[PDB]
Amino acid sequence: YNKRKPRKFGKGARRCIRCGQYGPIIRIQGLMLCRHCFREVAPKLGFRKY
Amino acid sequence: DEGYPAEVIEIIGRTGTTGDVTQVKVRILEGRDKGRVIRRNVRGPVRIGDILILRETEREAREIKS
Amino acid sequence: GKIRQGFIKRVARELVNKYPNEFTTDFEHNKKKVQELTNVTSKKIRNRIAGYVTKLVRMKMEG
Amino acid sequence: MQKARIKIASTNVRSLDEVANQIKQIAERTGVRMSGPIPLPTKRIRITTRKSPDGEGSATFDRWELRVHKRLIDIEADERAMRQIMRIRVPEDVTIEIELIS
Amino acid sequence: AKPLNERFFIPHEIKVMGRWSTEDVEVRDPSLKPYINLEPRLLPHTHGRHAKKHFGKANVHIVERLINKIMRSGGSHYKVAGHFMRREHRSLNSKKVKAYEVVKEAFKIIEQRTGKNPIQVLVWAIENAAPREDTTSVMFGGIRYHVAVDISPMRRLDVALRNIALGASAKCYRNKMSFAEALAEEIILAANKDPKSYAYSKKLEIERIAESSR
Amino acid sequence: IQTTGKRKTAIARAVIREGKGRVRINGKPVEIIEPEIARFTILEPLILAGEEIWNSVDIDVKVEGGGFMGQAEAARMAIARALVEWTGDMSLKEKFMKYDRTMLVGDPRRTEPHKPNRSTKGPRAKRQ
Amino acid sequence: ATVYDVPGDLLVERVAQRLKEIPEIKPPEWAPFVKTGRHKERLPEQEDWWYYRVASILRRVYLDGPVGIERLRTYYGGRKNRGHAPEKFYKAGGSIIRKALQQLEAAGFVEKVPGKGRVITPKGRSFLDKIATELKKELEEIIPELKK
Amino acid sequence: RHIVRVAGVDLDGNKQLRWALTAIKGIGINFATMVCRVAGLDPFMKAGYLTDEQVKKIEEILADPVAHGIPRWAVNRPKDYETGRDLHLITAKLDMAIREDIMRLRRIRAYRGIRHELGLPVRGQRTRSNF
RNA sequence: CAGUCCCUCCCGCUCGGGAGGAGGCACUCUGGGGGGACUGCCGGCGAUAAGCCGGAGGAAGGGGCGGGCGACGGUAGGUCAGUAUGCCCCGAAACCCCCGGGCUACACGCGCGCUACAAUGGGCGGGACAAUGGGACCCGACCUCGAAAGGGGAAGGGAAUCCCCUAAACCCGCCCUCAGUUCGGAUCGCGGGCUGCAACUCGCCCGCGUGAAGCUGGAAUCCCUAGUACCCGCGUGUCAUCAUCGCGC
Repeated sequence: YNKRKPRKFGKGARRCIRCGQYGPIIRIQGLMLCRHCFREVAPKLGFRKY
Repeated sequence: DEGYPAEVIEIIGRTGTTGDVTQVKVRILEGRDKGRVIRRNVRGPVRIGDILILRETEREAREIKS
Repeated sequence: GKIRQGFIKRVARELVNKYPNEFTTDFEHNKKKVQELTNVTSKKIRNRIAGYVTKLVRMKMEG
Repeated sequence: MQKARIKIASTNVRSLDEVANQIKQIAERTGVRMSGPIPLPTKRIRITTRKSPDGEGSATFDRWELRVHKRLIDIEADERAMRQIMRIRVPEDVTIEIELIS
Repeated sequence: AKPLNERFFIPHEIKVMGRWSTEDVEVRDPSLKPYINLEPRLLPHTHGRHAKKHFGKANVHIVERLINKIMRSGGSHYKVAGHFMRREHRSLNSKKVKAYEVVKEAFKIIEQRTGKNPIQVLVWAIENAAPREDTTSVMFGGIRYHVAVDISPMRRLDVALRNIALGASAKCYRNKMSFAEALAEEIILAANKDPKSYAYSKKLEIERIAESSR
Repeated sequence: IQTTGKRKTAIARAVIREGKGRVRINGKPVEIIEPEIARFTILEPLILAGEEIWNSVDIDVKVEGGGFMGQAEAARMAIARALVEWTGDMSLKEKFMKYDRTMLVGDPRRTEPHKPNRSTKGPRAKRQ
Repeated sequence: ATVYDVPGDLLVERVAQRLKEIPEIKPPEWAPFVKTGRHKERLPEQEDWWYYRVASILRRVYLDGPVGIERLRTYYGGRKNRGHAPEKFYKAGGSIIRKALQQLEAAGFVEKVPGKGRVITPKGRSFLDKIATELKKELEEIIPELKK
Repeated sequence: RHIVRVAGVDLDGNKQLRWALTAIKGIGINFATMVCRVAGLDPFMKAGYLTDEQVKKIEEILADPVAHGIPRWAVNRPKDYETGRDLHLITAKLDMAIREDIMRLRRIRAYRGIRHELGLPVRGQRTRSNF
């Protein structure tokens, strides 16, 4: 009864792996991170501003 | 159409309440005051040698007070 | 925004003081000489130094 | 006749050129015809994100770009040549895929 | 497509658009001479960066400039007699091919209605539709006052062509009548100094008021 | 002779040889292309070159990319360059320059990127 | 001479008037009541519109070689207004072009390469280039420059 | 014939027949087109020549469209509630059918019933600032 | 059919036209580098300096084009409803789980985008056309059935290899004839399609009778200035669907 139902679709299925929010999860080739968390890991991922 | 053509021969400097009007020295080429040099106000971009057309030869401009 | 930067005006004076005979009025020549004499990696600053030394060498003989 | 198609991919251009030079030197020292490194279309991964951490503020956005570059090396088949591409010192970021084509 | 191919092959002997070479056409008032580009060119379209040139627009052909005015005329702050002018349905904006075809029909209409070189009649309309004096506000001691001011020739061209285009929009809007026939009327009425034409009437309005503000 | 032409995105590749005067755009005759204005633009350099060289050489041009206007302008560039290279004549080049400055130069213009804040309507478009 | 040397409009008109005679090509009983495309707003006006479709579709098989139904739908698609929402580009109907292709396939003019598309038989090429060279003769007479 | 009556309503002869039937509440553009094509006559001809035999042909296509070659999806109310047969309602027939549906929805107390009662939208439209 | 012996197909006026294989690497192209281009020079201006103007030559020229890069403090701006967290508060609750509804509710005020306010026009048919990126329960070509949304099968594809693939703008052969209508579809009811446990609150689309207001809008009013304004569309992020949105082409 204390289990969360199994969802493959919708926001409740997708969660950011770092922060844990249920909101903005960019999935370009499988990142699983929130949109703002993406900035605190930008330069470790190899990304560079141009 | 009793208009008088004339030639821009010198530009004193940009004038007018917004910098659009240009104070030009224009020499009359055809009319009663043939050859008179008068400071006249021009709207629209102007150069040296442009054929202005004038309604009144009597009109002049006050000296710019910088 | 023409103005040649300060450190270019500083570099060129020394460059032409040490090797005055090396430089002439030709821009490509003085540019190659700046390239071989200095260690600039930016092509643009190399050519700017070339232009300023071109003008400098030009003034050397005018007075 | 048989050819080996070697696809090298990396982010830093210098590592890819290093491995290309090593492969070219090895192919020429082994005396094997090698089709030179063909630089394939670099893939540009572009991501846009709003810089505002909250709903308050002017809408400012930032675009970041990965330029992942790739090269193709088609060499002729030679076992002595194929024994000297597993011993090459490969930088970590460089990925190499070596397939065979009739 | 035979009319199309006929108009394709006729200007093989360098004729503006299709026909009516620029040699027979002259200029009457001495002021427009160095600013109207009457050079023989097959198409009135250069895609040129004459805006970047402070005065390089003088090199653009007159018909090209006329289309340049015609294609940007819809939707603005002017409500002449309380109307809102706008190209809601297939706007000419960015559709310079539509403008090309429409002013092509305009040339045809002026041919079949006057029987003369269209460029000559266009010269007539622009020469007769140019205002020659305007009003300017000057303040001294806080004392704003109006002043009669002469106009530059290039602005006279700009305003004349703008009257032509704005008239074409004005009559063509809200009527069964079509754009080309309207442009033909504005041109022919200005070329004969017909005051019913908006171009000549507003040339008269701008010349007046400035006439009295001396 | 092989010649190149670039306008925005369209690219024109032209091959000029001796022949009856058969000029073909992507394999199609120049006289049948439905846009008449594009037909004018394509025909301008060979209008100005002369009937003699028009009939003397054969030019095959393939145009790819851009729009039809870009294709036509790139084709115009290609015919101009092909004619001047085939003849190698200075007077034709100077007439081409006098007609317009791009016939051997071209248009170095390219499109700007769409900046943020309502990027949809263009680069320099913002909200109200 | 070939289709490539002649205009598309005139050639499709010639193929349409010529194929109107052939009995294997016919508009189905549901053709006069169903518009040529989803995106279309009104019904077709002329009653020959079916044969034109055939006259065009075979021409497509003359140019692209293997053709299928979905790509034909995307090509024949067009812009439809969505009321308060903006105009949008939509695909056309599929059954009409599928029936036209089947009728042509029974006509022997086109054939099926399973797993690659519908291609054009040599007989279809002969008929199309015969009409095209007919038109090229006519337009050579009209326009001598086409001799080149 | 400048004035022509068909199925109890008046039409003008100037407009073409497909456009002429458009004045029938119970015939549209596509519907008029396909019925006049079922009739074998171009819908483009002017409605001033509508002869009586063709008029009653159009009438009996309105009466029983399905038996005239028309498919079942071109009617306004296919699979009618009280019969289960696809039919095309004309004039007061449509009006009574929609009245019956309104009363039926109110009777069952569906959401649409109360929306229709209040003159309110049905399909999820938002009332904060529009309307 | 860049030139194209040889081979294949079709046609012709027998000139040749077009297409593939053979084989080549020709132009752009993809990308490893360098040059060119720099107040470089003419003249003037400017103290002869700085630097400016005009000129020519050059593909491109006197901050080459657009950005990344916005220091010191202030606004006690917003963000503890995300991350680290001062402090306080609940502890079968100020905990957790499950579900029905709500977050979409309206006499209404305001902002921003989308469209409708036709003869430029709506409808049939032809044709010149890209491009950013994406695709594995996916791109899905393609065979076949069903109007159709789609179903059965199905090649290729984890990226210059296959698909999304069509761009859109445009012109013409033709039809309609200045009308709240052949504009425009909201608004209803019907019957079908996709998704998901399921969409009436709470998806859209496919076709059917139906057709709102709107037919150019006051004081006043915001912003762009050369590949730019105007204007026109494609794609994709997030994502089964939902955005008329944002992004960027």
